Amino acid sequence: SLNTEIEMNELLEKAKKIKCLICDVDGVLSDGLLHIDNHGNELKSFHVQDGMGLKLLMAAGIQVAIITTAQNAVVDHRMEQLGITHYYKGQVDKRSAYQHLKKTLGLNDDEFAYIGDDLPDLPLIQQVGLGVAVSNAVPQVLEFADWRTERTGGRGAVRELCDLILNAQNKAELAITGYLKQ
Amino acid sequence: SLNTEIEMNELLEKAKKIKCLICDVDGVLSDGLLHIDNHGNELKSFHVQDGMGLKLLMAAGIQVAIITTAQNAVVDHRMEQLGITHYYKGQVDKRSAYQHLKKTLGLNDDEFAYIGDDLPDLPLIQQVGLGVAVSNAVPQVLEFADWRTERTGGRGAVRELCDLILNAQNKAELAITGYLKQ
Amino acid sequence: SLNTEIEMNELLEKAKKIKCLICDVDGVLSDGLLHIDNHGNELKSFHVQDGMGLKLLMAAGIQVAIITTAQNAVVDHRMEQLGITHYYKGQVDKRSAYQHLKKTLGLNDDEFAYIGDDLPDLPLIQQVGLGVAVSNAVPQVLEFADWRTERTGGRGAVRELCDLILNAQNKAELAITGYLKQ
Amino acid sequence: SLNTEIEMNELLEKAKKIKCLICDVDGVLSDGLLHIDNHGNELKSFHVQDGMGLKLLMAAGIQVAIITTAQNAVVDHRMEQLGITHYYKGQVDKRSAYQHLKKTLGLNDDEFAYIGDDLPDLPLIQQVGLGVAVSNAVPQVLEFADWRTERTGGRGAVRELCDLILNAQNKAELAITGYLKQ
Ligand SMILES: [Ca+2]
Ligand SMILES: [Ca+2]
Ligand SMILES: [Ca+2]
Ligand SMILES: [Ca+2]
Ligand SMILES: [Ca+2]
Ligand SMILES: [Ca+2]
Ligand SMILES: [Ca+2]
Ligand SMILES: [Ca+2]
Repeated sequence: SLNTEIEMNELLEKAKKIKCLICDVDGVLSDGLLHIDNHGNELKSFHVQDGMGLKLLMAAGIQVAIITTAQNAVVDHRMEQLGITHYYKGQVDKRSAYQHLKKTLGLNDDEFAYIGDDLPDLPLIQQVGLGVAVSNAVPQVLEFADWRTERTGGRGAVRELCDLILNAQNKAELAITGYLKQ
Repeated sequence: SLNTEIEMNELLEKAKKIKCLICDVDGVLSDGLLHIDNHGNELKSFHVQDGMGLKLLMAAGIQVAIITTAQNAVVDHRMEQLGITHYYKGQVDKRSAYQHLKKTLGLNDDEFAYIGDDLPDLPLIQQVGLGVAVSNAVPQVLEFADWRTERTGGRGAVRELCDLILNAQNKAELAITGYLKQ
Repeated sequence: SLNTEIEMNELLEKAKKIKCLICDVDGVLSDGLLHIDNHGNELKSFHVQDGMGLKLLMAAGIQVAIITTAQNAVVDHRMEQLGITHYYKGQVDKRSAYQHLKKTLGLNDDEFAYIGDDLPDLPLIQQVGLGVAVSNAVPQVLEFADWRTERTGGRGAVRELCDLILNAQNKAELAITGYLKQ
Repeated sequence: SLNTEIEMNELLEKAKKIKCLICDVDGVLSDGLLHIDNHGNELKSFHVQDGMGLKLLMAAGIQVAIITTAQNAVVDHRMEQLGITHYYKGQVDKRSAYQHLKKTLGLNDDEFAYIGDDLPDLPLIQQVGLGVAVSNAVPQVLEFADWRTERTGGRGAVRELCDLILNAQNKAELAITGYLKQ
């Protein structure tokens, strides 16, 4: 209809500006599960299509960052795997890490996207240019985000956002070409 | 309709009284799976939104307790992570642990909520003020509970109950504010 | 309708005779997944409601057995957890293990139930009194079984069969009572 | 309708020619998840029905190969379990491995099937006789494949392709017979 075209255009205009995507970890890059053993070892589960999404953004000159409440070494191992250097762990209130990232990169609020699932993500989701909820996000986060993914956290929701941004900016071909050559 | 309004109000009136939520572990705080390796190590998988749910109740002055048949050290590690001190392990029949918790806290039956999935939860679900079934509960538990969650165990069902209670008591803002300041 | 009543009765008459349930492991007591690490350690994931199902059958005097192609020690650890002594590992063709179990127990073919998901289960599913497919079974197994569960393997499908058998035989109350007293 | 019959026949004619199935690993033989622990150990999860699918192809004289970007030892352990000798790891661009496999086997492009989920699979999916997308594949891969499975990667999608090929070639009975005799 007329309304879905308008809304689709307004979303595309937000995504056209994006120079950095920020992700939360648990519930967004993961399914939300914390796997714990009898000895207290911990694991999380990440999805390969999301890891490819982040690598495609970076191949296209779009920066990637993480801001998480998680503190464990699983996060460090995953960030190292993906070559993500801008990341912040143990952040219970996330506003201060966002402001630090903003200073580091020199970007306007509207040049960030942020994808979240729970209440501590809410102020970042409302502040940035493109605030995104995974489909399994808590009710307030689904309510107040600019957009929500079809897929759930850890199942390709972050890839869906990566592809939206690349497509909006006509960088999808650049990204895969650049990725495949490294 | 008239009937859904009445029922919604009756549920809210139960939730308004709640001073302690009691959870079962396997099938409720987890998906129900027991992951076992070749050496007999075991793991369970918990969900971060449920862990946040429990922390929000506690930030709002609502106590949390666990009563489980599980005996393994996974449970202890998770309870320590969440700062939950009232918990009972290896309880095959759960009535005696409930009565002990009741004595410890000094609460009326109707000031407890209990969220369960299987037959040993049934007498507790029927006795407390707000007896809750996860959506994947066995048929009798779904039948006799006061309410059932939309979500399944380990996927945010306990968070859905936490949010119902906080919302009923107008403590949702208090809870997130209090959480974010620690 | 008339037809669903007939079929429901014919299924109940099969279940009334059952003196032993036989389960396959991978895909039936599990989701089907084999979790493998970098060092070749392996895990499988079992569901607590299915473990309770098997314990309820045994509390009601119904025997339980496993016949599996799996050979790894995960299976032994799980059987020990559940107190299941009649079980057969590494059986690629399963007919010979079934005949051995039949000799051991002294039962007629029609006093066995068998729940399976893949082609090597087919001859057992067709031979026993109550041959059952998990809902995620391969197409031929769904086709030729007497009945299929609503739930998938490792998610409570075996419990659904346990409850059908107990209900048919009016042993559900006996079973939970007997379980809760040990 | 007339159109679904034509398309079903055209798909069957592709599958009749197949002398080798090539699979990707992560997202195709797995759910896509990478499970990572605090020490950097990694696991993936494979599905037993897919492992049986591959063994049935091989019992019927159809070769199996893997081409993956994954480099970790999980892959080697799984290939050894399944007796798959033709496989290629760490391939970021996959075209060169395909050409090497083609030389090794002496087959025409149209005698290969390939099942994929992400952009680096696309040129192989378009080149081979039967290019297949798992149902959870990224949008371009779903778009350009000859066929897509109903099931998702790691949940029996590869088995669904194995069964299509065996059925098209009237080798399903040969395959199970041959499997069950080893
Ligand atoms: Ca989160
Ligand atoms: Ca906004
Ligand atoms: Ca339970
Ligand atoms: Ca009640
Ligand atoms: Ca099986
Ligand atoms: Ca039969
Ligand atoms: Ca892949
Ligand atoms: Ca093609």
